[PDB]
Amino acid sequence: VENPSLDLEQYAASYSGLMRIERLQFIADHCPTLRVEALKMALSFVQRTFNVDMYEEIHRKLSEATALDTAWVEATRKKALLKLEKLDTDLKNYKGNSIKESIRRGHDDLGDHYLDCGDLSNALKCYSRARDYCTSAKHVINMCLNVIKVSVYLQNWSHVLSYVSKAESTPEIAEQRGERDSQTQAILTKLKCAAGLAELAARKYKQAAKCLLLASFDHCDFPELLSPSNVAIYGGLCALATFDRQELQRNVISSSSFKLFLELEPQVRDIIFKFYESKYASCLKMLDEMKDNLLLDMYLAPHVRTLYTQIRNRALIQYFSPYVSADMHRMAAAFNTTVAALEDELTQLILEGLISARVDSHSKILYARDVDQRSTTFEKSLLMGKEFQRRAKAMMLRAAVLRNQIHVK
Amino acid sequence: HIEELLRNIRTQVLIKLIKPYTRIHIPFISKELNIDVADVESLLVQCILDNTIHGRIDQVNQLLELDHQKRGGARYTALDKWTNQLNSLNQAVVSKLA
Amino acid sequence: GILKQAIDKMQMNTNQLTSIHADLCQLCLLAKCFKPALPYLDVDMMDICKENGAYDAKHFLCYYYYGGMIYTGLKNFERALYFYEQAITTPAMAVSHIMLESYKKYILVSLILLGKVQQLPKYTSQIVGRFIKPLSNAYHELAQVYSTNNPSELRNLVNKHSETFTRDNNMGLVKQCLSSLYKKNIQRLTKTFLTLSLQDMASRVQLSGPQEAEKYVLHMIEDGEIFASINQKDGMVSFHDNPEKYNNPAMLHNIDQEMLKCIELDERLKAMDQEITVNPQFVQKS
Repeated sequence: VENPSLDLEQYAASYSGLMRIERLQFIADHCPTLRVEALKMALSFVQRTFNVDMYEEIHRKLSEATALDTAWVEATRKKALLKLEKLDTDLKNYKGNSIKESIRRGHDDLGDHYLDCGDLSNALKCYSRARDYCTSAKHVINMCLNVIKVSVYLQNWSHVLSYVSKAESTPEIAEQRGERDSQTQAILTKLKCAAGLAELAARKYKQAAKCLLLASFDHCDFPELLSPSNVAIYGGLCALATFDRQELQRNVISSSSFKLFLELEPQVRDIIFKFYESKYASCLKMLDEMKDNLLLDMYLAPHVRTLYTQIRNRALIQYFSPYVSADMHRMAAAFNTTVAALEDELTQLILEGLISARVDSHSKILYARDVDQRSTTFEKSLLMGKEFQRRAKAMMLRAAVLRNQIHVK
Repeated sequence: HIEELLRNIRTQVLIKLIKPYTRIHIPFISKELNIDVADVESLLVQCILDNTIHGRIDQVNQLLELDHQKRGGARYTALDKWTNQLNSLNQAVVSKLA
Repeated sequence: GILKQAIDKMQMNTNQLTSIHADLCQLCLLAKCFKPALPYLDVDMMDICKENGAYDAKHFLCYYYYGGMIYTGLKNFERALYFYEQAITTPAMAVSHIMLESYKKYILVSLILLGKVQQLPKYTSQIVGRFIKPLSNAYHELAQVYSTNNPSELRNLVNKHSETFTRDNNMGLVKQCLSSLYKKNIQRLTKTFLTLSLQDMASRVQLSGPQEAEKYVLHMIEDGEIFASINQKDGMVSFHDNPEKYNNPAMLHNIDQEMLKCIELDERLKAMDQEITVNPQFVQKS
């Protein structure tokens, strides 16, 4: 497994915060023989943002790969302790002052500082206790996006979904007017992206794609939850796997607001367009080429295989939909697969009832068989009648035996 | 926009010509449509997938079987509905006790 | 014969179960002459004689179990399964001896005829769900392995657990389970392949040889479970899925025959309800 087309500089530039550190750790853990440059970048740039435990982790990783920096460790520790003491004294003073706005700002600041330190649970409980001092809906939305960020760091997606829904219901349902023909400060796009990401993480592809589809490019320039490139990749792949032809025509290829996302990544546009216009060889070839780079993403890593399997099954179903009797040599050639593996795939799919077809494996012809309504209805009616008669025969005997009150002794 | 054009006209011609027939040869369509057989198959598969032509394509003999079929068998499905109820009904009747 | 002369001289009606039926079935099973007991078993038995409080459960559970014995030896698996199921669902706040054997033979026969374990009816005593189920583990393991449609691990499993099966003296109904996989995999392949070469299907079902595949297909078509044709000019098994059109007078006659049984059942239920609506114990509870 080797891939030199990967660009770590773009990954570092696109994302920010703890997300870049987590992605670097993921790519180091999953991509061998490319660790030197990624860990060099991590050492060079992640030296900031109060690296304490992850610093030791990456030091151990470098030691395994192969002067000791220890004084800076206690220097940063004592600096963090004195900053914590200043924050504690400040928040006691503001609590004594009893000012809602100042207390809320101090709570947000200390939560951000604890997030920088690495105290995820402490920041979560700080925001939980700061929730009680909410005045306006905009502050609610801001602390809501902050809590969504910390929760997707914590990986509790059900809470994320409930929190997104309650955020949607907070400002009297989108201010009841649309915020004067859509909002310039469109946090709605960010919360919809968060909901789609959470649904994707919860193995709910249809809802995730539906929610992430409704995004606007000009309000997607806030790279603190997702980046436009991976948003486009997720949306395109999920829509390709899940939606049928009608939705693949009305939602993904004809939506003007989403052509920009397609233009961001031309490869996804080529994949979708070639899949739509009955062109499967190139589509599967490009998908197989993409898979290597796709597997390096940190969210979509545990979902690539099922996604690809669903795409392939849908492709087979769509290819056989308009045919009554197909020569499977051309079917195998167009799918970049030999005859034996195609036969195995067809015999596996037929047993599940997705494809109503039979295989004639002498001239290698895939025939389509239509069910006769009369014979099926007659057979099932007779079978049901026989079962009902047997059930009556049993239960009337049971009634007799209950009448005579027979039991073991 | 001449590629979007030159395409609706041929689809309209195909729809108009396909109405009376029920099974034809692909080369016969190729002759009047003035395009190769592969493009004829591409147009036919696109039209079928778009639910504009009610038919199926035969590739081993390059035929186009229409749908001059499906007599009034709705009765049958409704009959099946009885089964899907009545079975369950007796399942509730026997499950009362004895 | 003596017993078959007593049955008609004590029961009020031919459809009237009595304790002497159990003795007749026991003697028939132990005499290895199954045919003479068929007329007294095919007919259904409604109402059971109390015979002055001497008809305990030991004369009702035994009869429906020896009926399963006598039918499972004549390859009439449907009625044997029905009798075993009826024997299972007796109301009993304890564990009996013949109940375990009836459950084991039920779990064997259900695998024999269907491809899965038929779910027991809900009107069953809770004793079977707590005591008898964990006691018979080998048969449940047989069912679990059979559910995978793998004819290789089943041989090892039946070889390993041979001691308990031989102790239960039900040998013969488990080798039938082993042979049932080769009869069910072909039927499963029927739903997918219109025609096959003997080599490919022989490798798929794993009987180790194309020659024996022809023998199995011939046996299947002879016994009528499948509609197949052997074409030896090119090594072919063709699957003709056109059994019936449902338009001949024979189907009408079958429908009429089913109607004349449903009508009799309805008449019997109506008569029983009319009899119930006259009891002096009733009329006062409402």
